[PDB]
Parts: sequence; structure tokens; C-alpha cells
Amino acid sequence: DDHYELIVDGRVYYICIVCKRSYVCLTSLRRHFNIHSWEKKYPCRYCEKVFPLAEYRTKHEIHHTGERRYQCLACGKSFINYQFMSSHIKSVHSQDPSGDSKLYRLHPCRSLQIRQYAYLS
DNA sequence: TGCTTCCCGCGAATAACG
DNA sequence: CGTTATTCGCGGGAAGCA
Ligand SMILES: [Cl-]
Ligand SMILES: [Zn+2]
Ligand SMILES: [Zn+2]
Ligand SMILES: [Zn+2]
Repeated sequence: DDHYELIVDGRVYYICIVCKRSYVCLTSLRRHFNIHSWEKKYPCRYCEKVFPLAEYRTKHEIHHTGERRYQCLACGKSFINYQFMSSHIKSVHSQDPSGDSKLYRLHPCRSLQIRQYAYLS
């Protein structure tokens, strides 16, 4: 088909037949394989760009609307994505958002319609 | 070398299935 | 519907880029 399996320590891995990338979950291998097959297109609704993963397109479109969902809870500045927020917090506040404390807020996406995680409230 | 986008395990929201 | 299968958002590290 589109993958084969490898088993080490009863550990199951799924191997893409084209690039031979490894995945713990088959849904991940299938998500990745569209990159090769393009059986599904994810077109930007704001311009003409096409993406092989839905999440790639979503990040892209958020870039179109200018919405800033990531907010530093130390000083209030907002950022378009995780990386800007994290960079800001590390440089300006000398802290790490992947540590123990909660240092940023991710607001619900409001500038466009995507699935909404209830915990973002 | 610092933005910028990619990657993939994990699991919540939702669609497809009786 | 209730249930299972599927989709895809998210973190945060990695890979790409000029
Ligand atoms: Cl905003
Ligand atoms: Zn592959
Ligand atoms: Zn676009
Ligand atoms: Zn701040």
C-alpha cells in the first residue's frame, strides 16, 4: 500500500514507502503522505497558495488576518504565533514558556473559523 | 544567526456510521 | 441520535532560509 511496518522491542513503527520516514502513529504517516501524493489539496481562502497539510494552511491564513492570539502575561504584548511569543518572553523577561509556570495566554481564534478548543477559556 | 516554516505525538472536536 | 473513525490544532524543537 503506502507504508510498511517495523517492530523493535514490540515497538511498532510505520515506515513511509517513499522517503522511509518513521512514525509512531499511522494517522501521522497518512498526514505526512499527502505531501507525496497530493490526493488532498488545502488551498488558502485568501490567496492562491495550496498546502499539503490542513495545519499549514491554517497558520498561513492566520498570517493573512493579522490576528495576534499569543499574549505575554508579564507585560501584555500580543504575538501572531508561538515562536514570536517565546522569543519575546525569553529575551525580554528571561523566562521559558516550556518550563513550570504559565507565562502566556493563547486566545481563541476569532479572525477566522477553525475548530475551537474549549480549554481556551 | 535570527527569523520563518516545517514537523509529529498527542488528544480534543467533529464527521461518518449504523 | 450514541458510537467509532477521522480530522487537525497545539507545543515546542528542528530544519530551512537569506
Ligand atoms: Cl488580535
Ligand atoms: Zn514520506
Ligand atoms: Zn494565502
Ligand atoms: Zn512580555
